Amino acid sequence: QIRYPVPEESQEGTFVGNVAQDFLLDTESLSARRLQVAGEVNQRHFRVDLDSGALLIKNPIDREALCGLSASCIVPLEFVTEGPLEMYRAEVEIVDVNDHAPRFPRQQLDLEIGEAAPPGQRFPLEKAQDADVGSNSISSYRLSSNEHFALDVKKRSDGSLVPELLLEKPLDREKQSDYRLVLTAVDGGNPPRSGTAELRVSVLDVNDNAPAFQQSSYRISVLESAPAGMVLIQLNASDPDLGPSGNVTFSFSGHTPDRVRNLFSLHPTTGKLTLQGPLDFESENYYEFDVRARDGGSPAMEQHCSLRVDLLDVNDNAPHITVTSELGTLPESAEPGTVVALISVQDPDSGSNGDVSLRIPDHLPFALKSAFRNQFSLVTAGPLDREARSSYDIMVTASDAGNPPLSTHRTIFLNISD
Amino acid sequence: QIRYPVPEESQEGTFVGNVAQDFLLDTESLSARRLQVAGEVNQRHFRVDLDSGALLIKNPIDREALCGLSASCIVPLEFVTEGPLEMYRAEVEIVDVNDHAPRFPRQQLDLEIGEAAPPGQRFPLEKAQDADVGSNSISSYRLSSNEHFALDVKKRSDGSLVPELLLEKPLDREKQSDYRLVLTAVDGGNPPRSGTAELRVSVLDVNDNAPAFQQSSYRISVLESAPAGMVLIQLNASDPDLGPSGNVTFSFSGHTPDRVRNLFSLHPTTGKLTLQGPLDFESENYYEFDVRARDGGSPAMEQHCSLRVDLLDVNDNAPHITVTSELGTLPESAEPGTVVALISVQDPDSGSNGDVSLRIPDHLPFALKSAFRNQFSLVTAGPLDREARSSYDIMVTASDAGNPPLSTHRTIFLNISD
Ligand SMILES: *[C@@H]1O[C@H](CO[C@@H]2O[C@@H](C)[C@@H](O)[C@@H](O)[C@@H]2O)[C@@H](O[C@@H]2O[C@H](CO)[C@@H](O[C@@H]3O[C@H](CO[C@H]4O[C@H](CO)[C@@H](O)[C@H](O)[C@@H]4O)[C@@H](O)[C@H](O[C@H]4O[C@H](CO)[C@@H](O)[C@H](O)[C@@H]4O[C@@H]4O[C@H](CO)[C@@H](O[C@@H]5O[C@H](CO)[C@H](O)[C@H](O)[C@H]5O)[C@H](O)[C@H]4NC(C)=O)[C@@H]3O)[C@H](O)[C@H]2NC(C)=O)[C@H](O)[C@H]1NC(C)=O
Ligand SMILES: *[C@@H]1O[C@H](CO[C@@H]2O[C@@H](C)[C@@H](O)[C@@H](O)[C@@H]2O)[C@@H](O[C@@H]2O[C@H](CO)[C@@H](O[C@@H]3O[C@H](CO[C@H]4O[C@H](CO)[C@@H](O)[C@H](O)[C@@H]4O)[C@@H](O)[C@H](O[C@H]4O[C@H](CO)[C@@H](O)[C@H](O)[C@@H]4O[C@@H]4O[C@H](CO)[C@@H](O)[C@H](O)[C@H]4NC(C)=O)[C@@H]3O)[C@H](O)[C@H]2NC(C)=O)[C@H](O)[C@H]1NC(C)=O
Ligand SMILES: *[C@@H]1O[C@H](CO)[C@@H](O)[C@H](O)[C@H]1NC(C)=O
Ligand SMILES: *[C@@H]1O[C@H](CO)[C@@H](O)[C@H](O)[C@H]1NC(C)=O
Ligand SMILES: *[C@H]1O[C@H](CO)[C@@H](O)[C@H](O)[C@@H]1O
Ligand SMILES: *[C@H]1O[C@H](CO)[C@@H](O)[C@H](O)[C@@H]1O
Ligand SMILES: *[C@H]1O[C@H](CO)[C@@H](O)[C@H](O)[C@@H]1O
Ligand SMILES: *[C@H]1O[C@H](CO)[C@@H](O)[C@H](O)[C@@H]1O
Ligand SMILES: [Ca+2]
Ligand SMILES: [Ca+2]
Ligand SMILES: [Ca+2]
Ligand SMILES: [Ca+2]
Ligand SMILES: [Ca+2]
Ligand SMILES: [Ca+2]
Ligand SMILES: [Ca+2]
Ligand SMILES: [Ca+2]
Ligand SMILES: [Ca+2]
Ligand SMILES: [Ca+2]
Ligand SMILES: [Ca+2]
Ligand SMILES: [Ca+2]
Ligand SMILES: [Ca+2]
Ligand SMILES: [Ca+2]
Ligand SMILES: [Ca+2]
Ligand SMILES: [Ca+2]
Ligand SMILES: [Ca+2]
Ligand SMILES: [Ca+2]
Ligand SMILES: [Cl-]
Ligand SMILES: [Cl-]
Ligand SMILES: [Cl-]
Ligand SMILES: [Cl-]
Ligand SMILES: [Cl-]
Ligand SMILES: [Cl-]
Ligand SMILES: [Cl-]
Repeated sequence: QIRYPVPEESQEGTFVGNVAQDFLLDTESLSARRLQVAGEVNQRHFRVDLDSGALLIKNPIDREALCGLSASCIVPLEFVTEGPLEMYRAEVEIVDVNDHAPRFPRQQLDLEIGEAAPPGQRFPLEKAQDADVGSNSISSYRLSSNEHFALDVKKRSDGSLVPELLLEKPLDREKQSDYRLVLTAVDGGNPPRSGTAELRVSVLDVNDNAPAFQQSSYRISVLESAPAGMVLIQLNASDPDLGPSGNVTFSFSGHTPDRVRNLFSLHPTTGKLTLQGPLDFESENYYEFDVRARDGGSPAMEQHCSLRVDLLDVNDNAPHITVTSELGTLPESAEPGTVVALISVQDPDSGSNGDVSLRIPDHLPFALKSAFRNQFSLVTAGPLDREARSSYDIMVTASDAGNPPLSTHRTIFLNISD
Repeated sequence: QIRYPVPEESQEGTFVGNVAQDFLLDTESLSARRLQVAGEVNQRHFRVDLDSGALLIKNPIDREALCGLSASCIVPLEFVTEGPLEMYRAEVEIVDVNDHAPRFPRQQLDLEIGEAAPPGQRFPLEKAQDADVGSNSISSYRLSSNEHFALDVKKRSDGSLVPELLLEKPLDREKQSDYRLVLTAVDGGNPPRSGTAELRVSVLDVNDNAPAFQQSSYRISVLESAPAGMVLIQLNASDPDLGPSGNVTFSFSGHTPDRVRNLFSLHPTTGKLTLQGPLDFESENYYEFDVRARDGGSPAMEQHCSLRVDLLDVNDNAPHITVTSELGTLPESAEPGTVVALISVQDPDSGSNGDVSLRIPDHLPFALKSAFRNQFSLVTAGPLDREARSSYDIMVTASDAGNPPLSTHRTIFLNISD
């Protein structure tokens, strides 16, 4: 087999080989035998010189259009002479040149990756095309510097490279939602030729954040006289997720007792906590309960918060006077110290607001004695004479130590007999 | 201050204290002084024995109805004597007993936790109620043995416990979707009393699985004569998620070239890959393309798979005989060795299916000569005499080396002249 190598895309008139010498034809015989290539197609690309007997390129040859991705491109040639008419055979090897640069069919590649994609997941990329073969084909892929993505290039069944995008670090759309990358494919030509593609990565949102309250817990003070409809506090919570998944609404915890719901209500949009009814420090001095903020995701994320409402005592009770026992009538002969009445006082308020003092006018022949807390006896403190006064209206005044103090008035009526 | 402790729910006649001796009353004069409890309410629960002067329980006292959740329960008592008329005061401390067991308001508690909940996330639980106070109130919560959940119990300023369920290890609904737990609350009484609640936690599904092919790649061999509509392979992929997120459908990759789409089709539900048109080993010997499986989730998860289809050569071409040149007429005086015809053969099949041998009948005065691959010249091999035979019909037979071989027949017609 006579084999001539010649590079593809060679100019018209390029020397391939001297077939006349290799077929053992005489030079003078060459001008007579009129050696020519047989076959209509091959006459477009090859020609035989009548003077030298050289096989020459007629029209440039494209190896890619002829053999595609085959490793070797060999063109069998047949020749004809006259006198006598004879046929000869030779093979022309078309040697590949690097007339193709790597090129991605689309130069804009867009990937949408979920925010919760696990590191180690591979994402396919469309590979560049290089119609050349051998070392002139694609030799490596490159990915521009970044912090979350790397390249994982796989070799498929024939030995072509298949590039895949590999997630190295977890994503977080709340920190970075978009990545702009450049992907490069380079062949092993001399010099290497390359082509690039722009890779835009989008991070899709997951509902991975619960709402966050402004403070971890709230403690509030309110006077027990506060009217219904007063705003105690406005709860604020934020959620960084997108759309309804970042939309915060407020409510009581599911386990909130009705004793809380009776006095407090929570506006679902504004988070304003209002007072719904009368408070009373004397019955309950504080309330502890939990509230929650929910996002509008499906399903929803929840966050709880602890609320404490402290009541402040108000001096809303005047002292209560109990006259336990009462003489009614007293002999004018009674010795000083005679008990006229037993008196008890109570004030339900706290601290100084509930501390009671008792008094009567000085000018009376009576006095107040106390042996135990909040207990007073009304006794005679001087002599009595019916002819002077037949009866006494003894004005008793109880007062608490609030500011200002509140007073209670009670009159003990006492008849005097002989 | 005279203070007597007495446990709540004590029977009638229980000894509280010797008030007379603490009030410093003469022992011989009790029947005269007639020490008595003052106040209608306190007279329902306490009475003074006239002979001994001891304060006794009349009707049993409920500490819970009196003080609720307060730590200390103190009842001021007032007493009255006659001869002389006097008032005395003492305090009774009502001591809590352990007459309340812990009790959850609901015996069935249900939690729905997302499969992708991060470890360390907390979930509220409805606390049990124990109306007692002090050591008789709830002292600890317990959670049955398990591997993913623990308790995080918070202590408030008054001593109330707030139980929270704490996720310790990551969940996976594809491995276990339901957890059955019992939650227990115990007080610190002697003996300790407790109550339980049934806790059912369910794991909600996330679309965290892409479909999985049975094999990482498939390689198929098919004869180039295979008829249209033949099933080459059935792709199988599973997706363990729930609902549409676990429903798999098949398709070609988005970038699949039309030369592939023209010959192969993929049923979206069954995954059967069928043949759509004629194959030809002589023009194309293999096809490589990617297929994908998508679930019905929103957004959809997909996994790609690489397919390679290799064609097998069939002996579907008999050799082709080309008679390049033919003398047609020959003089009987011509010397042996004269070339009568030029013959080239070709068979497009590969291997033994494409190797051609040539022959002619033995008895003829002709022979076949070959100087180049697949080129034969028909020459005279003996003397020729016109008077004997004026013309020859030379039967040339080409055969390939297939089993069974395929043959081609061509006759060279030759006239002889004088
Ligand atoms: C993707 O997945 C698909 C589906 O997978 C299946 O379905 C899913 C849902 C799962 O359950 C999965 O586990 C399943 O596998 C899968 O396609 C299947 O591929 C299988 C092979 O890989 C194939 O199995 C064959 O089934 C034949 C019967 O099928 C009939 O019934 C089924 C179910 O009802 C129908 O779908 C189907 O259309 C048919 O109607 C079965 O006969 C084959 O076994 C014979 O052949 C074997 C090798 O060819 C051989 O090893 C076996 O031993 C058996 O050989 C026969 O043995 C009997 C008894 O010994 C002989 O009978 C006796 O003969 C003696 C004389 O010899 C005497 O006459 C006695 O009297 C007589 O009883 C008989 O002669 C033997 N035959 C031969 C030819 O030798 C084989 O098991 C499934 O059908 C496929 N399913 C479908 C739905 O198509 C794909 O493979 C997966 N894809 C990939 C890429 O893997
Ligand atoms: C939950 O969030 C809400 C809302 O938050 C606000 O909106 C968010 C979108 C975001 O932007 C966030 O940053 C905002 O703060 C909270 O409610 C807000 O609370 C703050 C603080 O408690 C209040 O600020 C006060 O604003 C008034 C003016 O408010 C008028 O105009 C507002 C619009 O700009 C309206 O929204 C109001 O309705 C009202 O019409 C200021 O006057 C206050 O400053 C003065 O008083 C404080 C002490 O209270 C002093 O420290 C300051 O120095 C100011 O004093 C004045 O100074 C001038 C000049 O020196 C002097 O001439 C005056 O005499 C001084 N006056 C006095 C009285 O000394 C505050 O800045 C917001 O009004 C309130 N907004 C709403 C809508 O309610 C809420 O607190 C939060 N929840 C929790 C638990 O934190
Ligand atoms: C939340 O939902 C309401 C309707 O309920 C809508 O008007 C609002 O725009 C949404 N987003 C925010 C941030 O409030
Ligand atoms: C997928 O959805 C279709 C809708 O009709 C249903 O018929 C089919 O059974 C589903 N897939 C599986 C694997 O069940
Ligand atoms: C692509 O890459 C090749 C090799 O790195 C370069 O030679 C070319 O200029 C292009 O940048
Ligand atoms: C790679 O770089 C080329 C320019 O060399 C661009 O055309 C391409 O879009 C990518 O950025
Ligand atoms: C709750 O726990 C207490 C103390 O462990 C038991 O006595 C009771 O039976 C219940 O199981
Ligand atoms: C805890 O266990 C008790 C039985 O000891 C049940 O009655 C209760 O409902 C919970 O399961
Ligand atoms: Ca070319
Ligand atoms: Ca080339
Ligand atoms: Ca190239
Ligand atoms: Ca995030
Ligand atoms: Ca998010
Ligand atoms: Ca959210
Ligand atoms: Ca009050
Ligand atoms: Ca008060
Ligand atoms: Ca008061
Ligand atoms: Ca009780
Ligand atoms: Ca208890
Ligand atoms: Ca109790
Ligand atoms: Ca899972
Ligand atoms: Ca899942
Ligand atoms: Ca899935
Ligand atoms: Ca064929
Ligand atoms: Ca064939
Ligand atoms: Ca053949
Ligand atoms: Cl590479
Ligand atoms: Cl609510
Ligand atoms: Cl009274
Ligand atoms: Cl009065
Ligand atoms: Cl006495
Ligand atoms: Cl009594
Ligand atoms: Cl505990």
